[PDB]
Amino acid sequence: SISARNSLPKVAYATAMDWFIAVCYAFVFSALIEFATVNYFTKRGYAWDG
Amino acid sequence: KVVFSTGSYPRLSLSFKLKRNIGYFILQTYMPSILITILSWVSFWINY
Amino acid sequence: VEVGDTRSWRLYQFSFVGLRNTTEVVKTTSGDYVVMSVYFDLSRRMGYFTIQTYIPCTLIVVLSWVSFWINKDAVPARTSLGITTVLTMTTLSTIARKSLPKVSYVTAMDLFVSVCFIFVFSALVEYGTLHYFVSMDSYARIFFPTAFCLFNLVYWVSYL
Ligand SMILES: *[C@@H]1O[C@H](CO)[C@@H](O[C@@H]2O[C@H](CO)[C@@H](O[C@@H]3O[C@H](CO)[C@@H](O)[C@H](O)[C@@H]3O)[C@H](O)[C@H]2NC(C)=O)[C@H](O)[C@H]1NC(C)=O
Repeated sequence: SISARNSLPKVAYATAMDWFIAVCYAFVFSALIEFATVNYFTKRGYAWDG
Repeated sequence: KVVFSTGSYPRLSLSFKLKRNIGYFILQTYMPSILITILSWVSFWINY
Repeated sequence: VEVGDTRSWRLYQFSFVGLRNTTEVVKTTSGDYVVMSVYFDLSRRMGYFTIQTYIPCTLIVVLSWVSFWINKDAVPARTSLGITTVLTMTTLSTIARKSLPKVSYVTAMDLFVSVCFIFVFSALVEYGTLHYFVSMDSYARIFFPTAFCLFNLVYWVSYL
């Protein structure tokens, strides 16, 4: 998001590339919240073995 | 007066004694380095 | 003074508010001269830095606050989250300073960066203190989002 904006001038509105990067950031952050909920609902701390 | 090989020439010189301001560097180099060396001392309290 | 359409103007982050013309007599070594001045009132628009440094840093310090939802026995996970947050807070402090010139005094953007940095550093030392105690997580689970929420009401009202 930083290295995509510097090719543009310092305009005061959001372009379509910014609206792509924002939604992609929302999905990545939602994957983080997904892991947060999964880790909160984790009981035993070991894993599994054959 | 300065002296060259062609003769002696008059000279005026205007000079300034600039002093650098410490405030920018003390928050963008010195303080990050101090806090980063603070962060390394967190390791000494963690279990081995 | 005749301005134009005020839209072909390449003023991007600013916006011409108005103009005022004045005249005065200055005194120099040679003599007194009539000086004519035109003042151009320009007011800035932050929409650019919101996506440059504000939102970006706010989402990093939101990612700082999810460490509390991770269990206390997962030590390398939470310390990896901590070290990544603090190194990227330093990185975003460095990057946002490139747009600013080399001035000595502090700005409101630098004050926001410093408040976010001390917030994430407080989060890391709180997790560290919890780890040394078990060898208050829920207590922070409310306090650390709320302290930034009251800060943003303090920060934006006082500067706007
Ligand atoms: C910045 O640097 C310059 C150059 O180093 C400094 O200029 C120097 O100033 C001193 C005194 O102001 C000069 O000394 C003079 O020497 C003559 C010799 O006959 C003497 O008659 C005078 O009474 C005086 O003592 C020195 O010559 C001069 N350097 C040069 C190369 O001309 C300057 O002071 C420094 N600081 C500032 C704030 O500019």
